[PDB]
Amino acid sequence: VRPEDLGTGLLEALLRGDLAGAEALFRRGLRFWGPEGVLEHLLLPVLREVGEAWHRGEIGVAEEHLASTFLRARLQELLDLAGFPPGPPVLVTTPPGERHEIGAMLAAYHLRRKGVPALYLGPDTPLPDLRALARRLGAGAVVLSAVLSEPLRALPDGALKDLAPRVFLGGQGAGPEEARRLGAEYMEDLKGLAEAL
Amino acid sequence: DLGTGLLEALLRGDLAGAEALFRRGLRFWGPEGVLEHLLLPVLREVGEAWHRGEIGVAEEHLASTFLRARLQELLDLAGFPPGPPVLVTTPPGERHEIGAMLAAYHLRRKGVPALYLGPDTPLPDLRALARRLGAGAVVLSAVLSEPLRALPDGALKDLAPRVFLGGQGAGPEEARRLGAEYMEDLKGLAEALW
Amino acid sequence: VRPEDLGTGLLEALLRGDLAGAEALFRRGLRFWGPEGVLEHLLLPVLREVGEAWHRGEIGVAEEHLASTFLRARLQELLDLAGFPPGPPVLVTTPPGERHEIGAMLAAYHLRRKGVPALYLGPDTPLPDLRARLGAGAVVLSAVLSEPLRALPDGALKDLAPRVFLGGQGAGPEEARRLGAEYMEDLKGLAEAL
Amino acid sequence: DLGTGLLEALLRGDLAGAEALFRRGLRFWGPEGVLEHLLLPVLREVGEAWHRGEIGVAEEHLASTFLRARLQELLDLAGFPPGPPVLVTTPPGERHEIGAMLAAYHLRRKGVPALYLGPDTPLPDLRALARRLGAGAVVLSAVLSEPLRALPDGALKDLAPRVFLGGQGAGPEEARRLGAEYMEDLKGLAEALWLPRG
Ligand code: B12
Ligand code: B12
Ligand code: B12
Ligand code: B12
Ligand SMILES: C[C@H]1O[C@@H](n2cnc3c(N)ncnc32)[C@H](O)[C@@H]1O
Ligand SMILES: C[C@H]1O[C@@H](n2cnc3c(N)ncnc32)[C@H](O)[C@@H]1O
Ligand SMILES: C[C@H]1O[C@@H](n2cnc3c(N)ncnc32)[C@H](O)[C@@H]1O
Ligand SMILES: C[C@H]1O[C@@H](n2cnc3c(N)ncnc32)[C@H](O)[C@@H]1O
Ligand SMILES: [Br-]
Ligand SMILES: [Br-]
Ligand SMILES: [Br-]
Repeated sequence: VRPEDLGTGLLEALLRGDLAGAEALFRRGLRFWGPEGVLEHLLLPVLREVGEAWHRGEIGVAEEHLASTFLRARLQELLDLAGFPPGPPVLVTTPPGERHEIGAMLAAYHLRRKGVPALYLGPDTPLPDLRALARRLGAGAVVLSAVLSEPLRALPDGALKDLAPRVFLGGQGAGPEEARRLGAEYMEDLKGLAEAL
Repeated sequence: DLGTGLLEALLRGDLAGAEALFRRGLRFWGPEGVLEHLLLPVLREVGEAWHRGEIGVAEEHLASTFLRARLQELLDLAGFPPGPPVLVTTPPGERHEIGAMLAAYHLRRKGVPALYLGPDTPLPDLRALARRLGAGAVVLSAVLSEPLRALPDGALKDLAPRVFLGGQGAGPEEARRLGAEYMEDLKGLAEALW
Repeated sequence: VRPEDLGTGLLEALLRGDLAGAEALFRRGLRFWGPEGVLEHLLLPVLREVGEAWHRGEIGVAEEHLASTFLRARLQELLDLAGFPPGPPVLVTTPPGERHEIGAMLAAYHLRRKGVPALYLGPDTPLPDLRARLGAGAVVLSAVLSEPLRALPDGALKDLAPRVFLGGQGAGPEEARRLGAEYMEDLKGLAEAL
Repeated sequence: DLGTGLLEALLRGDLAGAEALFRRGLRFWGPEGVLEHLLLPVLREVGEAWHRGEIGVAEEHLASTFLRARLQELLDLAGFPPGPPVLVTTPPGERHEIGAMLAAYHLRRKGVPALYLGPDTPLPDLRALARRLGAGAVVLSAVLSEPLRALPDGALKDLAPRVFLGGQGAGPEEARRLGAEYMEDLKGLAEALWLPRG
């Protein structure tokens, strides 16, 4: 399989329920593109296409679920293989009501690859609870991934302002004006996140 | 006590310590054993501690997310046998997924190709995937009762030739109403296939 | 294959030239023991046994080569998957004359897993040329044989970088003292010491 | 010119930058292309720069170790097919291993189960392993000439049913003396093996 066909190959393996084949195709991508590269060039395009195919009525919700669950497992595997250094953690989650978690996982992964102790909480964390954990662990930052815009629109002005000494917001659902309204620093690029600390 | 030590390591954000304690459990008890003796008691205690106001939601999230990662690793270690799959998920509105993962694990350990979908699958979509994969069975984990109560009579009937329902949120009467076979314990689930 | 049989399984796979089987068994070990664990419980015992079988005349050099080369590849894979943080590097190598490199790779791996920017140079680096300017906060050396250390004059390791660590089967506290390095018994204690 | 950028990143100890430049090369040139356009020219230049005293041994080590790791990844990506293996190594006393790895890589790309042993294998031990595994061939990379000169006439002839020799340290006359089939080009290796000796 040529690299430019890995995405279709992987989606086709998943849609036939061939998890073993899908795992082999993902590892090929990992070896060809490298860790960050396989996420950019294989995991993300496949998930985007799964969303588009669902939207057009070509696949159902259970096919997306199968694929997303598989790809989340592949990223979790990579995350655990990255280093987890000592020192004040960075808490990584999604806003209340945001159930798309893979962006947050990606952010945690990019941070850990640069030696940052990113604690991935899972998605959908109430802000008082997030603030309390950050305070208790002496967390240097909180990072939020917003895939949809609506969970941010549901938050009052300044809702993110005091969660931790630094609060970063990114993802397709976020922009600079909404970050400003909510009292977070907007970050477009996962690359720029490690630098900013 | 490994369970208390694991929860304490998680609550300090000591992922390295937590992973070391989990691996000790795994080496001592083995795969099935670590679930029964460590993973499940910790999750139960996390729930109880949250309910009593002793821990917050972010602490439960960290612990649950960690343990889900460990169980996913055990799912991959059990392997995914060949042949017509058994689809495993949770009812629409059920966001507790670890029960479903557990069921998939126990089935895989008995050589059954349990394909874990993730949680919260609309029934028409689940039916369609079962049909497209020629799935011999569907298995649902219900942790809460409310998602089952929201479903129409007979809604689980014929998702596949065999449809199994278990978890704390399920009981025999609700399974009957919904057209599923009720399974009390994971032990009975593997048997009901083999 | 059960965890207790992974070591003999892996060695058997390697000795029959079954690299695909060997890779699968190594990954099983990785998933069961975790990254540091698979190195301690699978890579190291297999390599020890390879050495013992060679020394007793039971296997030839080509068989050891095959196994060592494979296991070095597996560790390099894990090393590249670990984070490589910014900041002043720690250079990792072996003394002049020391061609056993896997200990050094292990040291670099343990450091990277704790967020230390361990630059693995490969083995067998002339003490002068190791004067790599890059602002290295430390140098770490793995000694497998004792003879390459014995060949060095007193204090030969003293000022390679602000801190100089020495460990491995070929090193002890007295030899580290004579050469002017800090002795480290455990890979675990290496990251802490920084 | 990716080559100069890669070498400069490595000499700064910027592993992340070096890996990013290597991956760009992979995406532009593909697997065989990145070897020809990036890995090989960089190693050659590292050798020349050391020989002239421009870089030290630690710098060469850093670069060689990095590129060996990248090639090992490509070996695994090419896959290891089933069937009688081809053993790939270097002569006794030859510690340069990357040529052997290249040969294994080109064989695997053509579906040949090239089992890379690592470098520096005693001949009787190599012969014994080839015989025990029913290997169809042995392939040797000679970077230096001196390890070949040390060998007696015909030393390579019966290591396996077919024995191939190449690398900068080998030439046709030395291959003839040693009883190996000489190969210049890595691309021609799978072809040569698939056809009879003659
Ligand atoms: C899988 C998935 C789901 C799964 C998620 C499973 C899980 N995570 O456990 C589930 C089933 C939960 C789901 C639910 C729904 N989803 Co959905 N789904 C997706 C899908 C297919 C992939 C999601 C994914 O992981 N993408 C990868 C994402 C993270 O990458 P990315 O967004 O391109 O982000 C890049 C950058 O943003 C950056 N980044 C991300 N986070 C951060 C953070 C920081 C700090 C930084 C610096 C950078 C950064 O990283 C990426 C690298 O380029 C997408 C398709 C898509 N185009 O995204 C939809 C999609 C997001 N979903 C969509 C919809 C409509 C829904 C539902 C409303 C459907 C419904 N009716 O129930 C619900 C909403 C639930 C909720 N409240 O959140 C729409 C949203 C469209 C919109 N915004 O209007 C999409 C786009 C599909 C579509 N084409 O219509 N979904
Ligand atoms: C982790 C967790 C969450 C996480 C789950 C994350 C995830 N991705 O899975 C999140 C944050 C999403 C969550 C959300 C909520 N949850 Co919650 N949470 C839990 C917790 C702590 C663990 C869940 C778990 O994994 N259990 C798996 C194991 C531990 O459950 P078990 O009882 O041992 O299951 C056994 C059997 O049922 C069997 N089994 C399970 N499934 C199946 C299937 C078959 C076929 C068979 C044969 C057997 C079988 O296997 C197990 C061992 O035998 C529990 C505590 C608990 N006691 O379960 C609550 C708990 C289930 N949650 C609870 C509540 C109230 C909530 C929320 C309403 C909170 C809120 N206000 O938002 C929401 C509802 C979300 C939803 N719509 O589903 C309550 C429910 C009480 C009730 N029924 O009224 C609990 C019990 C906590 C408590 N003590 O109060 N939760
Ligand atoms: C593979 C191997 C080789 C390979 C190495 C390939 C490569 N690395 O590129 C090659 C073929 C080159 C080789 C050559 C030789 N080797 Co050799 N070989 C081995 C073997 C089988 C495995 C080595 C290995 O990688 N071990 C795995 C590592 C991870 O284990 P460890 O190194 O015990 O490390 C542990 C600790 O020391 C610690 N650690 C290691 N480094 C550091 C550093 C720090 C800072 C810290 C804190 C901890 C630490 O971490 C590890 C986890 O516990 C061993 C057998 C054995 N018992 O070690 C011999 C062995 C070491 N070799 C041996 C010999 C004799 C030779 C040769 C002399 C043989 C020859 N005549 O050619 C040469 C010498 C070459 C030279 N160095 O000059 C003997 C040495 C006996 C002795 N005590 O004197 C051994 C023990 C075999 C035996 N006889 O049983 N060898
Ligand atoms: C890195 C390196 C080392 C490393 C090896 C690391 C490892 N592999 O584990 C180490 C540190 C061991 C090393 C040490 C030494 N080496 Co050195 N180094 C190199 C270097 C830069 C790369 C070697 C390499 O990877 N070659 C692969 C590629 C780059 O070579 P190539 O010419 O493109 O090869 C092509 C063909 O030959 C073909 N090919 C190769 N094998 C085969 C096999 C078959 C069957 C086929 C068909 C084709 C084929 O494929 C390639 C592309 O087409 C070369 C420089 C060079 N080769 O130009 C030297 C070089 C070979 N080393 C040299 C020297 C001087 C030494 C030392 C003697 C230094 C010393 N005093 O210690 C030692 C000797 C070690 C030994 N006993 O072998 C000199 C050799 C001079 C000479 N006498 O001929 C070189 C040429 C450097 C130089 N320019 O001065 N070296
Ligand atoms: C964005 C993703 O959300 C999933 N999706 C759409 N509707 C639902 C629902 N009711 N329940 C669960 N998941 C849903 C689809 O599979 C889509 O691809
Ligand atoms: C059952 C689990 O649900 C979690 N939980 C309770 N309330 C919420 C909420 N609003 N958002 C997310 N998770 C919540 C708690 O952590 C509890 O432990
Ligand atoms: C410690 C390891 O060194 C290897 N070893 C022993 N003698 C040689 C030699 N002449 N050439 C290469 N490797 C050798 C053996 O395979 C042993 O296992
Ligand atoms: C061919 C390569 O061999 C390396 N080289 C030269 N001398 C030594 C030595 N004493 N020890 C290790 N490597 C050495 C140089 O770095 C050169 O680039
Ligand atoms: Br996961
Ligand atoms: Br390697
Ligand atoms: Br390839």
